[PDB]
Amino acid sequence: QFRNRVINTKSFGGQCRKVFSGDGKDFYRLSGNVLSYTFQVKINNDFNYE
Amino acid sequence: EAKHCVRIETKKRVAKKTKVEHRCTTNKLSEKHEGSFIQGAEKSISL
Repeated sequence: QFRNRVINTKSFGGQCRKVFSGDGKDFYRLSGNVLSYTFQVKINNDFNYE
Repeated sequence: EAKHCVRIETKKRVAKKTKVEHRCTTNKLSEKHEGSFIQGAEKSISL
């Protein structure tokens, strides 16, 4: 299970680090220290009829 | 269908005596064996 908040994910460090989500068609502000955050999509589907 | 049907008769005279008999034993049988079995499967996988 995921437990409680350990890391501050929103310390912007005074940077204006915009990313355009592309997906979601909006701009989001990343924290100054996150190594990456990206929005390419994957989908997986499996059917088993029997 | 199976049948065994037999008729016997006899007269004898000396006084007279007679006997006559008929038997007919029979069988009929039918069996019907109707049956069906359909089966199937589908995998689908997409990425």
